[PDB]
Amino acid sequence: APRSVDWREKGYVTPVKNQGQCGSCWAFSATGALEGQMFRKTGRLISLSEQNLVDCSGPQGNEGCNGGLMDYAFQYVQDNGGLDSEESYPYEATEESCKYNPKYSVANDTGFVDIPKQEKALMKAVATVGPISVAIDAGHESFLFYKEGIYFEPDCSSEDMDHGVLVVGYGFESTSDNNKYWLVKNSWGEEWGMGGYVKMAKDRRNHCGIASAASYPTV
Ligand SMILES: *C(=N)C1(NC(=O)[C@@H]2C[C@@H](S(=O)(=O)c3ccccc3Cl)CN2C(=O)C2(c3ccc(I)cc3)CC2)CC1
Repeated sequence: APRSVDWREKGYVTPVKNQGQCGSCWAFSATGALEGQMFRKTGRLISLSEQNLVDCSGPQGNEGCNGGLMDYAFQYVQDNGGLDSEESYPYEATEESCKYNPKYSVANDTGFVDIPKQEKALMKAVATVGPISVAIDAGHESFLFYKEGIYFEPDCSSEDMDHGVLVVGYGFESTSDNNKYWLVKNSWGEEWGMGGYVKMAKDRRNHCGIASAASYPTV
C-alpha cells in the first residue's frame, strides 16, 4: 500500500454534513461510502440522501433516528433498486414516511464487502477501494471535544462501537513517536474536529475498534 492515501484529493468525497439531533450516523457513513464508489464507477460526485435511508430502510433492520447499520443501508439500496440524491430528498433529521422516488435515483449497489477485522486489511481496502464505512467507539468525552491532532483514548474499546463514520485515507505526521493515523470524515458539521475530520490513531492495537466492522458497497 502507499504510505499515505487521501481520497478527498482524487474527488471521491463530498463536503462534511451534519446529522443534527437524529441518531443517523450510520446513514451518513453509508452515503459517504456509496458516494465514493459511484464516483469511481461514473466519474460523477453526487451527494446522496441520508433521509431516504432513515425513512425507508426499516425492513432491512435499521432503526431510523435510533440507530442502524451501514450494511443494512447497503442492503436497502440493493433491495430497493436505487437511492435518491440529496437534492431530491433533503435531510430533515427526523424519521418520516418513506418518500423514495425512483425517478431521482442516482446510485445503486449490488451488495457489500465486510473487511477482515485487522488494521492491515483495512489499510489494503482503503488503498485499493476508496472511502470505507467503519464503526468506532466514540463514547468518550475526549471524542466529543476533539479539536486537532491524532486522537488517542486509552479507555477506547476495540469491541464496543457506537458510531458509524467514513475512512477517507491514512498517513503519518512528521513531528514524533506514534505518528500514524486514519483520516476519518465525521457527520457532526465542519465546526467539530479539523473541519469535520478526525485524524485517528492507526496501528495502535485497533484503536477504538476502527477495523472491527469496516465495509463498503459493491457497485
Ligand atoms: C449514530 N448516530 C448512532 N450510532 C449508531 O447507529 C451505530 C452505528 C453502527 S456502528 O458503526 O456503531 C457498528 C457497531 C457494531 C457493529 C457494526 C457497526 Cl456498523 C451501529 N450503531 C449502534 O450504535 C448500535 C446499533 C446496532 C444496530 C442497530 I439496528 C442500531 C444500533 C449499538 C451498536 C445512533 C448513535
